[PDB]
Amino acid sequence: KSKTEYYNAWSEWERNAPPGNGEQREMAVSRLRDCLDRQAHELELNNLGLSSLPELPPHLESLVASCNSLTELPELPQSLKSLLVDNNNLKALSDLPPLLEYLGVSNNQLEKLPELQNSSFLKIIDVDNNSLKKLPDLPPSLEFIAAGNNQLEELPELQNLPFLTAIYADNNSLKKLPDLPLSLESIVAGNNILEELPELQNLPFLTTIYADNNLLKTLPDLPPSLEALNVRDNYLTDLPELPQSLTFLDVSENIFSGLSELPPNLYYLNASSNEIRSLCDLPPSLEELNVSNNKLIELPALPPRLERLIASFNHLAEVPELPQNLKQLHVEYNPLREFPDIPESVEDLRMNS
Amino acid sequence: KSKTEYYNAWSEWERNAPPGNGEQREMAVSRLRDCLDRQAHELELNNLGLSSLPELPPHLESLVASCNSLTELPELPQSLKSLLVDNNNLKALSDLPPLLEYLGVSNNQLEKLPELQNSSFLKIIDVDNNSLKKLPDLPPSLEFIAAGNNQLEELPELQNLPFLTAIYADNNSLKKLPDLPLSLESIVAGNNILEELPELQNLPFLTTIYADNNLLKTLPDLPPSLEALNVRDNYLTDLPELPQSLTFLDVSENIFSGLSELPPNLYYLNASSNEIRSLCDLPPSLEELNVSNNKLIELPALPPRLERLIASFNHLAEVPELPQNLKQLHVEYNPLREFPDIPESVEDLRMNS
Amino acid sequence: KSKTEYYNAWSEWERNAPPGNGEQREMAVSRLRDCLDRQAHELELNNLGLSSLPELPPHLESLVASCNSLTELPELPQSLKSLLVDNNNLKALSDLPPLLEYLGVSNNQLEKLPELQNSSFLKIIDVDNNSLKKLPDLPPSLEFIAAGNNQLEELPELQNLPFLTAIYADNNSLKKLPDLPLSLESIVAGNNILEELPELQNLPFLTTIYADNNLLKTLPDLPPSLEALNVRDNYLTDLPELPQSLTFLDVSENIFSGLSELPPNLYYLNASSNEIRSLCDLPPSLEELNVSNNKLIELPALPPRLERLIASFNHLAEVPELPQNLKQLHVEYNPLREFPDIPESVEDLRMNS
Amino acid sequence: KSKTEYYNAWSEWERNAPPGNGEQREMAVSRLRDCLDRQAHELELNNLGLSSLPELPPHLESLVASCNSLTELPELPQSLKSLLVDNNNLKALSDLPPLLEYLGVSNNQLEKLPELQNSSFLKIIDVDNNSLKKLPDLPPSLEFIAAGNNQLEELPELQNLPFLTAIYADNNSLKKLPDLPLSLESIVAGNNILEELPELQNLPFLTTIYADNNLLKTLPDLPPSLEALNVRDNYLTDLPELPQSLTFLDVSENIFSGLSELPPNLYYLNASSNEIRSLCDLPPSLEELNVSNNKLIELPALPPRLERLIASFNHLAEVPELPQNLKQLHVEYNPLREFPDIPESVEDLRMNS
Ligand SMILES: [Ca+2]
Ligand SMILES: [Ca+2]
Ligand SMILES: [Ca+2]
Ligand SMILES: [Ca+2]
Ligand SMILES: [Ca+2]
Ligand SMILES: [Ca+2]
Ligand SMILES: [Ca+2]
Ligand SMILES: [Ca+2]
Ligand SMILES: [Hg+2]
Ligand SMILES: [Hg+2]
Ligand SMILES: [Hg+2]
Ligand SMILES: [Hg+2]
Ligand SMILES: [Hg+2]
Ligand SMILES: [Hg+2]
Ligand SMILES: [Hg+2]
Ligand SMILES: [Hg+2]
Ligand SMILES: [Hg+2]
Ligand SMILES: [Hg+2]
Ligand SMILES: [Hg+2]
Ligand SMILES: [Hg+2]
Ligand SMILES: [Hg+2]
Ligand SMILES: [Hg+2]
Ligand SMILES: [Hg+2]
Ligand SMILES: [Hg+2]
Ligand SMILES: [Hg+2]
Ligand SMILES: [Hg+2]
Ligand SMILES: [Hg+2]
Ligand SMILES: [Hg+2]
Ligand SMILES: [Hg+2]
Ligand SMILES: [Hg+2]
Ligand SMILES: [Hg+2]
Ligand SMILES: [Hg+2]
Ligand SMILES: [Hg+2]
Ligand SMILES: [Hg+2]
Ligand SMILES: [Hg+2]
Ligand SMILES: [Hg+2]
Repeated sequence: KSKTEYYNAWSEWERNAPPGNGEQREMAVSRLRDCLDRQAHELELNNLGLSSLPELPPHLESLVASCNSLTELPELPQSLKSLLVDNNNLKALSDLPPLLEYLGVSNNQLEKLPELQNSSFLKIIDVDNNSLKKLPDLPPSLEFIAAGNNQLEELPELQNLPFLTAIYADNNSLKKLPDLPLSLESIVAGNNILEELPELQNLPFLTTIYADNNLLKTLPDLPPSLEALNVRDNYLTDLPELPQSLTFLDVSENIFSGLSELPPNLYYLNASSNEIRSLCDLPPSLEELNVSNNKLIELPALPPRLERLIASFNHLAEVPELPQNLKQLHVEYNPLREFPDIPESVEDLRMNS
Repeated sequence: KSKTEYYNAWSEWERNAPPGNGEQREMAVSRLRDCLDRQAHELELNNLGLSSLPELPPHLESLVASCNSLTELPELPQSLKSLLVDNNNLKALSDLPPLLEYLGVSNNQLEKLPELQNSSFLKIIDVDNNSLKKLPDLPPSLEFIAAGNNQLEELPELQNLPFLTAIYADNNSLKKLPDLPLSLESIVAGNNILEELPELQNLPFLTTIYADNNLLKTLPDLPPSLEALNVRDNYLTDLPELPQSLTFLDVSENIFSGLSELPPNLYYLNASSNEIRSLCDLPPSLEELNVSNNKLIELPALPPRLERLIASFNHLAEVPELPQNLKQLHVEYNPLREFPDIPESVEDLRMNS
Repeated sequence: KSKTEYYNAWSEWERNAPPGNGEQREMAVSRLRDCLDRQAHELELNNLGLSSLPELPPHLESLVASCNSLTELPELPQSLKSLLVDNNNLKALSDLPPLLEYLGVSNNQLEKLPELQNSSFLKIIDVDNNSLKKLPDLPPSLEFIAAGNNQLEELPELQNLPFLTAIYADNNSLKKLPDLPLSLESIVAGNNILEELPELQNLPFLTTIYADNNLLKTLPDLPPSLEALNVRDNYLTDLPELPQSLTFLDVSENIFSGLSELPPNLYYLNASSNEIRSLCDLPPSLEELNVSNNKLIELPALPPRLERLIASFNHLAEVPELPQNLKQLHVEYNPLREFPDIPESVEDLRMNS
Repeated sequence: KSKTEYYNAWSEWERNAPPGNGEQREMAVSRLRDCLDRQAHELELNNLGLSSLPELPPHLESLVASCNSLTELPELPQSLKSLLVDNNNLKALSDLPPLLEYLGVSNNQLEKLPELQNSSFLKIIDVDNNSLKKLPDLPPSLEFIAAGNNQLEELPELQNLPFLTAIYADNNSLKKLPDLPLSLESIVAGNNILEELPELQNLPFLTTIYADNNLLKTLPDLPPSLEALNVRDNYLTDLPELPQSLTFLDVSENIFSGLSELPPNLYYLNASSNEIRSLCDLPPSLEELNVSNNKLIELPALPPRLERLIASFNHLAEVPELPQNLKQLHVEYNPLREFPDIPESVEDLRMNS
């Protein structure tokens, strides 16, 4: 196919624009042209309303066509390494270029994908916000996958994936998680119907876990190097032993009546909306404490590093001495005897009765 | 004292106004005058900024002087039957006229009151929003008392009060409630530190109970004619047998995993922010259902009378058939397969993902 | 008709209940019975889901049947003086008992009413939240009418009504208001399409005006004894001379670049969301000042009576000295140099940057 | 200095930790060690509470020490090219390494900086959220500067800066802007006290302008290739001719009574909280329309590409036909005759009366 055949095919499609429709085909024909004419690497046709695309420049490596109205894709160069067509109306994808490394098709209406484990170089897959009832088996080169907000009832098996690092499977219908891979670094699976978590204690690189909004009564022993744990809105009464590496913990909307000693490097603690009665001493590394909406009548001595204190909706008659770097103080709706002495660092303040 | 002595005393006080201060003493001197001159029943000096009052017209029956800046009151006619001085800066009250029937002194800085049980005609007492550490014994003529938002650690004994009908003691520090009077109709005691409620089952007129935001793990058997129960934000797993008269129930922010059959006249049910998994059938009299922020994946068949459905933040894939008079539909943030068919009655709608 | 015929007619209707439907006809048959049996004045059938009513007890004076599902009403006793059927599905009303004094039919689907000016004792009419495209002429005995939230394009003529005291005609499509009656005390007509107000200066009892959310560029001279004026969200640049009786003024969401001297008894001033640059001195009676979201860089000296200061979203580098009774301070999002010294009265505080 | 001298100096400082204080000096001594031991490029000591730093490894190029508590910095290697010490308590900076390219010191308490125009390789300067009353002259290599939220009354002269691309000077006290450089691509200066903008029409690369929340009555002729304009909350009645390249326009909170034809590629239009009466036809490329809180009674025909329609708080009796890809519909509080027919694309809906 010659330059002139491309150019001409592109002027045909541009005149094919649904007349009123708002499609910026001229703008699109200019980008194809310069792209063919500059023999660029990547073609950017984002947000031009296209309800379709013409034949693409051969040898392109990356197609950026998101935020259009595609229901179908044209044939793609076999040189293609990156496909970014999020925010379209695709209802299915066909098999893909064989060198694809990056698949982005989130915010589409996908109901099924091709056989992903045949694409030997897919590193990153994003099919967030589609209508997938199930996931195909995944290729072993996969490094990252986001499949949140679909309608998944099960996930593929994951433990054999040699390079999987992160999974987003939140907002689905999983009742169970598969055994996880040793390389996994993070798992985000909030809002599923997990009645339990798989075994975690043997995962030496798992650093982040989100399992908020599920059905947990209990947690397994944690990965020894866990750093951030979010299990907000579950039915937990107790926690397993917490790794000394933990630095972010969200236990809000559970059913704790107290918390025993937290690990000593914790920076952020969100334990709001529990039934907590008492706090004993806090880690001195703690910078943010949110215990809003609990049943406290006294707070423990405040960590010297604290910069954020959210203790709204409790029964406190008084705030303990505040740290010289407090930046945010929110202690609205407590039966407060007196105004604590506000440090000069405080730049955001709320107080009430 | 003559008209002229009154008039003159009132012009002295009016010239005594702190100069800039914004006090509307002229306005006040006109009301005293016409009041003396019309020999009115009641004197209205509300919201004129007075930092004080002069001698009052003799024989008045009611003084309305709220929303001023009084720290002290003048001597009051012994004819006085009603004293409304809410929203002032009083830090104590002296003994009162002996015919007082109505005492209103809420939104002041009271730290102690006189010996109330000596005032034989006090029917209604309001000392909400003061700084009372304790309540005096109450007169047996008391019909109503509101002492919410003080710093009460205990309440007077109440069971001997022959006409007590309603108590507001919410937002205090009660760890315990006294045995309640047989005549009591309503008790409002949210936000105290109740570890338990007194015996209720023998109270044949108790119709309303608010004990939200306390420390209850369990409830006593209820008054057989209970109509409204609010126990939001406690630690309840189960309820006692619910009276068939119950028509308003708030169990939000407790720890229910389900609810068995509700009484058949219930009109309003707020069970949001629990851990509910399933609902079996609902009372057909139900007009409002709030089960927001639970763990539902299916709703039960909807009552024909329902006009308000708040089912935001759950896992529903679909809304069941809606009743022909639904007026409000809020089902935002559910993994909703499809839009339910909205009845023409619906005037307030929210839907999302 | 005998007791037994009533009783029996009522048991027929009760068995006629749509089977599942949730209708509390038994409850309704008990109230009719005791009502007939006690020969009560008023019959209360509120909120029982009735989709209809049987024949009513003769000689009743008041019917309370609101919050049901009526599309039609039964014949009413000619003794009827009060009809409260708000919150039903009526799509029309027939002519009414001739002694009716109180008509309440708000929250229904009325598209037309009978000839109201023939009912010689109608004092109060409420047909708020219906679908009335026009109002019938009104009877001269009318004292109050609320016809807000209908679809009125015009109002009846009002100036001849000898006792009209208050009108709610807000949320309609009026492009114009009729000349108003001398007795009128209040007019609420927010959210219409008023391009102008009628002449007001000759109304000696008008005390309250709501005309927020219309199309005013200008206001007529005001009633000399005006006390509350709300003209929020119009296109005003200037105000007419303001009566010294004015005590509530809402000029928020207009286009003022400043305000000259306010009357000296003003208690509340809401001038938020204007383009105000400067405030000169304030009335010393002022208790609430809301000037949020303006273009201020300095506030004027604060009135001694002020209890509420809302000055959020401005450019202030500092708050002036606060009055010893300030109760509420909201001065969030101002480029604040320093924290003002908070008086011990302040019970609600917000500060930020 | 030898490895051992470093190591030892670092153990001295670590033992110097204020005892309780929460400072993670051990963690810091490990990073210095491995950094010296790996002879890394960059040293990362973020968020360890340090109230100080020991001597740094020589030849480092980048220091990341933000989110500590420094009031002072140690001497820095002259090899230093990047200094990231945001979120500390520095009250002044000394002269910097001479090869510095990146200066990050936002969220500190700076009151004055050294003589910036002597640092010949500073490309990026961020001193957002400090207390600078004035800016020093800038070096000609500057590419980006953010000095928002300080207390600047004037800016340095900018027009001579050969490579300046972007300026953030929002939230200051500027009454005037300097003439701008030909290379400038974006200017963010919301919330200052601009009474006017400099000449813009000769700026061929200016693409973005934020001047929301100032005092503009009028705008200069715009840069011919302008793409995004935000002038929310000013006093504009009219706009200059708008470039056909404009694609983002925010005129919310101004005083427009209408808008004539918008440029044909506009994607987003926020004209909420004006006084708009009518809209004539819209650009067919428009994807977001926000005209909330205006005075509309009819909308114009809706663009085929629209995905977001925010038309809350108007007087509409009906919504026109909705586009097949509408994703968001918010038309709450309009006197809506009927529910429009919702397209299957709509995933976020609000409707009300
Ligand atoms: Ca709780
Ligand atoms: Ca609570
Ligand atoms: Ca829960
Ligand atoms: Ca939840
Ligand atoms: Ca403004
Ligand atoms: Ca503003
Ligand atoms: Ca407006
Ligand atoms: Ca408005
Ligand atoms: Hg190309
Ligand atoms: Hg898009
Ligand atoms: Hg995009
Ligand atoms: Hg307490
Ligand atoms: Hg409390
Ligand atoms: Hg301290
Ligand atoms: Hg907060
Ligand atoms: Hg009197
Ligand atoms: Hg007041
Ligand atoms: Hg009051
Ligand atoms: Hg589900
Ligand atoms: Hg979900
Ligand atoms: Hg039905
Ligand atoms: Hg809601
Ligand atoms: Hg009766
Ligand atoms: Hg109702
Ligand atoms: Hg009602
Ligand atoms: Hg300023
Ligand atoms: Hg500002
Ligand atoms: Hg003062
Ligand atoms: Hg506020
Ligand atoms: Hg190093
Ligand atoms: Hg920090
Ligand atoms: Hg940071
Ligand atoms: Hg309208
Ligand atoms: Hg309206
Ligand atoms: Hg269409
Ligand atoms: Hg909205």
